[PDB]
Amino acid sequence: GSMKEQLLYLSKLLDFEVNFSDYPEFLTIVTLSTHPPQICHGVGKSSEESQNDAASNALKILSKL
Amino acid sequence: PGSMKEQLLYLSKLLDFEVNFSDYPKGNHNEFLTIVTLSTHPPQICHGVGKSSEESQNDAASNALKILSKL
Amino acid sequence: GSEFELRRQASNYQLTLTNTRATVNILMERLKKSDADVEQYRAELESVQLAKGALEQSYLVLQADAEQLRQQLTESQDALNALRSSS
Amino acid sequence: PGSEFELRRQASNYQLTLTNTRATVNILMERLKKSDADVEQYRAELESVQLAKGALEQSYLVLQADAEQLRQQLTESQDALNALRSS
Repeated sequence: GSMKEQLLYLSKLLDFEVNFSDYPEFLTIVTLSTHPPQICHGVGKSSEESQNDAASNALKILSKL
Repeated sequence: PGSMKEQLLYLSKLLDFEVNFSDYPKGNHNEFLTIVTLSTHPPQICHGVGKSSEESQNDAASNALKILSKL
Repeated sequence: GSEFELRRQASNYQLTLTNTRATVNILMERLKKSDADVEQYRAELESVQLAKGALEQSYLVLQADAEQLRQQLTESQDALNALRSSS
Repeated sequence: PGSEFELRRQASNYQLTLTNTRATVNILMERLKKSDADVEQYRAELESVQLAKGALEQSYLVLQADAEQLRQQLTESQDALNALRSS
């Protein structure tokens, strides 16, 4: 039910690839093979929190297109 | 000299766009890296690699000039 | 005809993005490798600090063994000389 | 004239994508700088501790030579006292 889960639901639904890259705050870069493609980031106190912050920023961007 | 880096600066003074170099030493990597930013419209973030900071800077400058000409 | 202009704008933004993403790419690859490098050095530092701690303890054992030897020699000498003086 | 709405829209989406992406690039640049620095740091720390460990091993060996001399001295004292006891 998390942000990450929404984005993955969305990528499975609209057929674009989503790749998380985690960096030890924690940093997550999330790449989206959309048109045009997106590269978002998120930070957090854990890999999970940063991944969901990234996913959230991706969902915001996707909605603004 | 007369270099790539000099041509780009000539161009930035001429056309009033900002250009910023960022250099990364070889360190434990396979080569030197330079990122160069161009405050153009749309702005550009180019890079260059080399066996020296001088080389990576010229490679970057060159990358920047190619992209500017292709617009 | 406004479409020539549309497709041109699209073209220049595509060039800009492609280029920029190439930069992002080299930054990510180097950052991944650097992070791996840091974990390796962290582990190696740990092993050598362990080894140094161990050696420091050994030095303390050897130092104690040596003072024990000095006291034993002093006492032994005192004994040998007392028996020499007795005979 | 409708083509201008779609033109300005596409432009808007590319501008958004680019802004977002450049913010990511900046994050990557800082993180790569810091990681590279850490690699330098741990590499240097590693040499520092190996060198310190090396000086410590030499101290150990010097003290070991000390103790070796002491043991021979003590043994000769013992042989003296025990030979004198036997006479």
